[PDB]
Amino acid sequence: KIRTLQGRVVSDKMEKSIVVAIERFVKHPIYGKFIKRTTKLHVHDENNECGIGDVVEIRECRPLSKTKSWTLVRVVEKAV
Amino acid sequence: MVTIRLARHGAKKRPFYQVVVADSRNARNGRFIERVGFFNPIASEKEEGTRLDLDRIAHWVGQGATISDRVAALIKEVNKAA
Amino acid sequence: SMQDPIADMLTRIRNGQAANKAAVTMPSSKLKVAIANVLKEEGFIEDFKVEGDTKPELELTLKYFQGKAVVESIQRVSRPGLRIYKRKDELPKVMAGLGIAVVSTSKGVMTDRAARQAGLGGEIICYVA
Amino acid sequence: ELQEKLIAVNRVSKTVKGGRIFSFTALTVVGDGNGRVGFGYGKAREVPAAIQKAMEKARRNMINVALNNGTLQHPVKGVHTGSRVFMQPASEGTGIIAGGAMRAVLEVAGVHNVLAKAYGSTNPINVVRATIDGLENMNSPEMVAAKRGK
Amino acid sequence: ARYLGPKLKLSRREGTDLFLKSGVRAIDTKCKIEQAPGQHGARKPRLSDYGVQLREKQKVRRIYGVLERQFRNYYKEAARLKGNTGENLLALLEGRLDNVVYRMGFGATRAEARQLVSHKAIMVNGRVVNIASYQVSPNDVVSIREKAKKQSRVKAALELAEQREKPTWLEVDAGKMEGTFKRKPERSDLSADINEHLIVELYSK
Amino acid sequence: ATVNQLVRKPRARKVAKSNVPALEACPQKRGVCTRVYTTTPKKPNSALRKVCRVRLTNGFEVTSYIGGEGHNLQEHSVILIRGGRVKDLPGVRYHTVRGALDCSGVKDRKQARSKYGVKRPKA
RNA sequence: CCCGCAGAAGAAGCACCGGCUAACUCCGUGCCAGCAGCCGCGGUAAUACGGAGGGUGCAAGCGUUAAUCGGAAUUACUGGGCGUAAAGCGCACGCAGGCGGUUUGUUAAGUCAGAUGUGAAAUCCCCGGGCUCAACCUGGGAACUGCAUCUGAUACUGGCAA
RNA sequence: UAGCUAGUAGGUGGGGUAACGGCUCACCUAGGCGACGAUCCCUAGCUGGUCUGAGAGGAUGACCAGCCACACUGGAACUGA
Ligand SMILES: [Mg+2]
Ligand SMILES: [Mg+2]
Ligand SMILES: [Mg+2]
Ligand SMILES: [Mg+2]
Ligand SMILES: [Mg+2]
Ligand SMILES: [Mg+2]
Ligand SMILES: [Mg+2]
Ligand SMILES: [Mg+2]
Ligand SMILES: [Mg+2]
Ligand SMILES: [Mg+2]
Ligand SMILES: [Mg+2]
Ligand SMILES: [Mg+2]
Ligand SMILES: [Mg+2]
Ligand SMILES: [Mg+2]
Ligand SMILES: [Mg+2]
Ligand SMILES: [Mg+2]
Ligand SMILES: [Mg+2]
Ligand SMILES: [Mg+2]
Ligand SMILES: [Mg+2]
Repeated sequence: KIRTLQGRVVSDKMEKSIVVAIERFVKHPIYGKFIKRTTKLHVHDENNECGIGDVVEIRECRPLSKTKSWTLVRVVEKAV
Repeated sequence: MVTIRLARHGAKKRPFYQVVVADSRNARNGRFIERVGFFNPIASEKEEGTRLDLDRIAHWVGQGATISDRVAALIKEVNKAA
Repeated sequence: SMQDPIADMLTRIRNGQAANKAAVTMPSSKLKVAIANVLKEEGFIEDFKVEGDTKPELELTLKYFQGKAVVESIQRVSRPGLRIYKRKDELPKVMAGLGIAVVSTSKGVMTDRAARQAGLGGEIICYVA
Repeated sequence: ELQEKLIAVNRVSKTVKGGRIFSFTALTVVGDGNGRVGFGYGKAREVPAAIQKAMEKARRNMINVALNNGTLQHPVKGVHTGSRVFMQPASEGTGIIAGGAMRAVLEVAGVHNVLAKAYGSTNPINVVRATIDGLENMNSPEMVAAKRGK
Repeated sequence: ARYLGPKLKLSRREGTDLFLKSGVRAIDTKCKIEQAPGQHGARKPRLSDYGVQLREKQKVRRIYGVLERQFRNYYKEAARLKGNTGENLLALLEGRLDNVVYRMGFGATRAEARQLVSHKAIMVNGRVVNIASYQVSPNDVVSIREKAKKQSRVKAALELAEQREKPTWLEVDAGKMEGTFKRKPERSDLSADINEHLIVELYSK
Repeated sequence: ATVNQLVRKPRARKVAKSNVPALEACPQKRGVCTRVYTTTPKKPNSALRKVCRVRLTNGFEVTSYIGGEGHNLQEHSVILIRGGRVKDLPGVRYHTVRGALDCSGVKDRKQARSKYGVKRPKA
């Protein structure tokens, strides 16, 4: 592939309007402590299947909707 | 059309040109793509004064680019090989 | 509340030392051990010992040179609140070279003298001179 | 190679039935030029008496510090009362740059090329003192091996 | 630019001879050096560390006839140039043409030797250099221009030039009135009575 | 203290009020003399200090000191003023540039003439 | 840029000198006039006011004002504090958040390694070269301590499992 | 300033653009954003860099170069690569 992320779902409840979280860890550029900088992404999944709390793999595509430039590639786990 | 020309980074009454490839419509001493030589018109008999990366130049020229009256002149003066 | 064991080591030492105390004990752990090693190997203590199976138990023998203790200063450097990670070119060298810095790399818990040689970096656990 | 120099001379007041009775205080530092340095204080109703009464105190009261040629081996911190001092090896170019008053002890001491700064109060009597104990605590660029090796 | 005032007044305050009347006589007197740079000149200045630090550099400055601006820059340079700031200072200070002119004995005083430069009557490796601070360097060769060669001043000049210690890093002639800067003067040449690390300290805080 | 703490609320650098609202950092400003006073100074001192209130080109109305010995300065005089308090006259935070606009230079000054705007007397 | 010509001829001023801070005397004045960055000078011997002579510092600039950083470890990440000096919420419970004993497996996000691309030129710096020097101009390096992809390493942290 | 949001968030089809696209429309879903700071208020061109500082930092964005934006103020398109 050309790059790809994962992250838990967080919201399935909309006609392919799936949203995915992506927690990271980063050095605070001033006080060293590592802290959690989350990223939410509006990703397309056809035939709605990824479920709230599913981990999922994601790739970056052309603009689907205003807001959507990512599609899913796979799934990973369920029933959290 | 992209062109090779003399950008002039001299100094009042002591000019010293940076010869350069660029978008012909850009300012003389402005946005360029790469430097491909220099031409010191004071240079003097001493030594250096017209270093010129012929390899890239005539690759841009083939690539499509074109050349100043005063640049091509430095080339049929630099001779080319010896 | 016992949220940083390594500090408790560094300090059970530091204290027990300043209390010219020969021995010292504490609950153990792979991580404690790997350090006790470097402390022995680099020779800031005589030798360690873990006595038990259910509830393991590090035991450290403190060195004393002249009247003084051998460990002039043992200080945490990374910690839960604020963690540290230097690369290789940026690893610290304590007392200009004298004494040393414990550092955990992907290839085990070594000194800065070591990691520098190993050519890699890690989390600088603590300083000791 | 006697080498000595006073750092700060000051006046003080005692106050009695009859008024204020003043006096002076010198603070001095003597060093041999190859380690070995001490400071002396000493106070007296008049200045020359006190600056001299001081010089002596220093001749006794004299520590010695493990140099490393012209410089310190590693960096060191010193801290007496309100003064927190810090000085550093410095692969000499010139060096000897420091807070005149701890430049005093540093040159007689024989260090030839260090950088220092004094934090907290620059109260002379406590810097020249914080630095001494500083150099003092410093240790054997070799006989850490003494400690270890073993 | 150039100081321009009474010359001895300086030597008196700086406490030492600065060779500003460099000419004929020696070991002053015929002046009054020391005990009165002014109306209270006698009085002893129990002076501070800042005082002494100030006067040393001031001394070195009154010596080569240089003003604060240039001098401050000389320091700035020395500091940059590798190896001991205080020395390079002196090096730079000596590489001065006007100085290398006087040193080779073409001029009684450093001043005279300088006026010489200013008056296009001097020539590094051939061509005329009429600016005092021209940096002279190894192998360079300075020579009085034929035009005004063996003229009043420069005779006497090259004369009592041998009365002086006579340098080392250079090689006079006196016939062809030319001289060759063999090497950048070592620390050990010159000085003793000048204490760099003071004028270093001065410009160091 | 804590790294969390500092992370949540970073350290902030005390920003510095001026001591001389000669508005926007200005080397000096022009103004017109509202009053030409002379009040007396504070505690230790005792005198009759010459001052003036000036409406400034920029709206501010402020009292400024008139340096020197003596001055023809009156209501409607057009003056220039620079930073410089006068600790003695509390609430006086500016000085009047003697020798500017309509402000005379001190008469007969020989020393320090550039302050107290006086021209080199004919040698 | 070069040559001749005349005559030293056309070319020195500004701040300061009580302490911090290099530089001291007299006279005038007398809590007045006035000085003053901070401390503080002025009521009869004022090195602090004003003039003078002297001196110190700069010098075609010199001082004053304004302005940023510095020293200020005086917002302390590097690098600080809270009993009596500024500072522990009157007390407790507790959501979020932060942190979390110990063992094995797995994960490889943090973390570490390497490779590659990228990080415009100028600037800064190092060695040079060109203008009488210098400023200035300029060849070439170095540096851009960053970012991204891939591949690795798994001690430590995070996830997962028991 | 603690809630903000109806083309709003998404889907389906037509239209549309040099092009992907709520870009537009019609219908369907009831979504979307937010205490890791939305919304609202205030200030502001950004950068290379500049000055300072041992550094870390602090301050700054003239002159040179790069990007953006504006051309009396608000609005609109036409021509044309
Ligand atoms: Mg005692
Ligand atoms: Mg000049
Ligand atoms: Mg003095
Ligand atoms: Mg005055
Ligand atoms: Mg009197
Ligand atoms: Mg600071
Ligand atoms: Mg404090
Ligand atoms: Mg209190
Ligand atoms: Mg309480
Ligand atoms: Mg643990
Ligand atoms: Mg660059
Ligand atoms: Mg040159
Ligand atoms: Mg784990
Ligand atoms: Mg459609
Ligand atoms: Mg604006
Ligand atoms: Mg600092
Ligand atoms: Mg312009
Ligand atoms: Mg319009
Ligand atoms: Mg069209």
